[PDB]
Amino acid sequence: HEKVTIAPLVLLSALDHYERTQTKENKRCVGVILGDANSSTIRVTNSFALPFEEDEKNSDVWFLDHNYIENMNEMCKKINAKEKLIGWYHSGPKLRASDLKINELFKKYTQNNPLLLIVDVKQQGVGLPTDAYVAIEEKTFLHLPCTIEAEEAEEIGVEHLLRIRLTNQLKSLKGLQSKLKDVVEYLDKVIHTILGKLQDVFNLNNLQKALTVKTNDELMVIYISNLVRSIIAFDDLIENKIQNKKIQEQRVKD
Amino acid sequence: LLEGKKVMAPYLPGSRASSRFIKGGSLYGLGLIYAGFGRDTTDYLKNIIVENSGTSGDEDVDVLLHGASLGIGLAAMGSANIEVYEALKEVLYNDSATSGEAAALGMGLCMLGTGKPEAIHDMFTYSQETQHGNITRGLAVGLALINYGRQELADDLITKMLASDESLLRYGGAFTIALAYAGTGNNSA
Amino acid sequence: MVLEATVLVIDNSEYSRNGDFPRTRFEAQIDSVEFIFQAKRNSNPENTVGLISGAGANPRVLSTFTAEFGKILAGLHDTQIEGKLHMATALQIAQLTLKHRQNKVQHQRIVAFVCSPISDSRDELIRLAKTLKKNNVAVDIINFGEIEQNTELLDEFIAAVNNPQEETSHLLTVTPGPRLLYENIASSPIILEEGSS
Amino acid sequence: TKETVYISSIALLKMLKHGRAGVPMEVMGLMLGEFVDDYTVNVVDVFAMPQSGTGVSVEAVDDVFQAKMMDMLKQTGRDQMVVGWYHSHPGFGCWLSSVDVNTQKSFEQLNSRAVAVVVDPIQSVKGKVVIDAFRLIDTGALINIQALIHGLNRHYYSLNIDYHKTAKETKMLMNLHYEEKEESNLAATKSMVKIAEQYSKRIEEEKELTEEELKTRVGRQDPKKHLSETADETLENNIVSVLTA
Repeated sequence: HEKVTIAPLVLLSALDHYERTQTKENKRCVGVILGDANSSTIRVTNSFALPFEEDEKNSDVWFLDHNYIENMNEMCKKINAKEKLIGWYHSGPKLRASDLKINELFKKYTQNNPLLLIVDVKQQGVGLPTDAYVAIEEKTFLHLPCTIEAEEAEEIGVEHLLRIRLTNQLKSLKGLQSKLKDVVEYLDKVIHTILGKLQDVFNLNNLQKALTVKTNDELMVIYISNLVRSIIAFDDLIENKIQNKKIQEQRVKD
Repeated sequence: LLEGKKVMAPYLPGSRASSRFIKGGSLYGLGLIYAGFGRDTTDYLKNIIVENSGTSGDEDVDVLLHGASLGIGLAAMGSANIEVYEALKEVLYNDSATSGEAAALGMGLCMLGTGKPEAIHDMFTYSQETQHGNITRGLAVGLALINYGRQELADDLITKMLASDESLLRYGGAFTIALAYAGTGNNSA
Repeated sequence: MVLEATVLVIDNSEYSRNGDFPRTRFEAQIDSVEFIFQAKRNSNPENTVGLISGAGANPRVLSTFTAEFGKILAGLHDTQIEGKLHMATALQIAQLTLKHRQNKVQHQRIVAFVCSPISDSRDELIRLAKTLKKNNVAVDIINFGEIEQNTELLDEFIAAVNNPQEETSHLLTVTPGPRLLYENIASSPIILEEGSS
Repeated sequence: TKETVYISSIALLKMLKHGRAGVPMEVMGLMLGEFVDDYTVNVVDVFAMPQSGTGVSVEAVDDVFQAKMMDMLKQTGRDQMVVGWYHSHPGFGCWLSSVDVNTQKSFEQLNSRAVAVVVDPIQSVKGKVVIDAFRLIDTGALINIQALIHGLNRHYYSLNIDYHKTAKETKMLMNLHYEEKEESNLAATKSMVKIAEQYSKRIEEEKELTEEELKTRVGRQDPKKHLSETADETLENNIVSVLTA
């Protein structure tokens, strides 16, 4: 569907919000997110703290004002027209039924169904400390995957930060970790049919056929250059370097 | 070891000065001769420090504090005087980038030695705690100081300083590692 | 007079759905509000009020903190008319509301229509009343109930909130007949008289 | 004289992201931070003046908007000192404007001191950052001293930049690049489809080389160059093609 761009600026700021707000896990610092949502890839330009109150002692009890967004967008629009409201964020890390109320408030203010944003203010788990949800509805809400863009100007300052293969595997466990547990969770949580829906694609393995072995067929030619890869290495430098040395070492006139 | 005080006398505090920093200048300037021998005047000036320690945020004073906060540990260096540490520790904590800096030195100078890990904690705390470039900076130097020949000892704070996000701790870490391992090469170091 | 923040609690509910005097209760609520709020902003300019939904199956703010018409603006649109008590929650929201009340030295105030049969528990009710008095909220209530809503929480509550009256709570329980709310409460120290504490 | 400017890169990127579109005009607006003793210039935040169709101008600064935000920001808990000026000066090592100075200058009145932060949104793009801060006048100096008391101070006069963030965002920032498992091996298992081309690629890699090698017998299409380069890329994918099984 509309799965979205992610703005580090947002992400950072939202955490400084979290920081600034002195928010603890008792709370989730919330606020507007900005972008333009029309495309099958929504973009997140920006995002804004909505000064807020959250109480899960009584869930539906919590406080927020729109008049921010009122005053906000005006300036924001005046700042940039592309800022048009795409949705909103919060801290998280995880959902609370208070959300849905919060959710639909923005539906007043959004073109499409507005966007939740989970953050992990502790940035703990994985790729993203983040989720973004959109109500669907029997309610639905849903996370489409998202990611960062360039934002190179960001990436440039980002370049001032940091400083091939393996990781690709490294999630090998993750879902599989919780997964069977997740079963045994629900298994011994209730001790749904979706799970059985998950099931049949398990057989989708031990599948391997001679069809497999055709791999090496391919893998054969794959290796042809392995010499040639280094054959030119196998050729040039120290030939010439010796020459160059023979030049240089014989240079040595006076 | 006599004249220098009288040398500083016209520029000593109470002899006034044209500049309070000129006036502050003698303070540090004094111990230059008297290092280790000026403790009295030092502590005396430290009294003037202690006098203005818990107060007197005049830059002019802060210099008069700092320049004194300078020369204090200067003569107090290697001599363990908690007051030197302490009196500075306020002047330190008084958070004058002017003044509090010298504290981050003299306190190191006082306990220069194996010192005490508490000041280290303090310093290292004040490091992460206190918000300043310099005031935060000179701490590790003081940390570098009172970790002296301790070698294996400071490795924690070293490691801590090493593990620091901030240059400053890493920075002084080497100096710490130095005063620990200076002279004899510790290869690993 | 008043420098304090207020909240308007509207139930649009089994009573508000149903005209208690023209044109509906829920409508009778309306201009009484502005009437009130006028005198509220006449109490002082900067006197702020909230507006929430105690109505329907969803509690929520309708008009947030402000100080002029933007409420009268906000209140302009409807509600669930037959809706049901969020009061406790709504109040507990109205409390948290006032916890964010703008440019404090504004004391906390709340004004509450009762358009609902009023289902809640006394302790919770008084925990509110406590929490209010704790938070130090001014609490005055608009109630015309069946019978009325009274000999009940609402009666304990205004008491239970209240060590000092208008620093905590005053009550009026709205009567039937050609009783114009704004005309009625013109009497009660929900408005006028002494206005804040 | 040697002075310390500090940014939360948020405010940086905010400027940037705002300055990145800023062209033609400089992006303008508040800068949020403080002064810790001397030397210490922090920026926690910053934000746009809403565009001035007249362009960057001292009039264009609106203190309502700030108040608006700063309120909502104070509402956010967001609060700082307005620490100076920041703008986007495309293609400009330059200097900003005597105006821009006068802009800051009439403004830095509002402070003990302020900044006018140059950004070349153009040449910031290098992957390094182009950026600067003027504030042209001194006490004496780090204490420069003469040109003020002797009057007529007109110069570039930068301040000295820095900034600080955290390892916190840093990790999350390094988190840029369900996810990878969905995203990698296994999403790019897409490899065997084109083996015929993966041959043919390699098969075309072939011819290019004797040709290239031939020249071994300056100016170029070098006999030795592409040869390796040509194939070598394939290898990694050519390699990993296996892995998923």
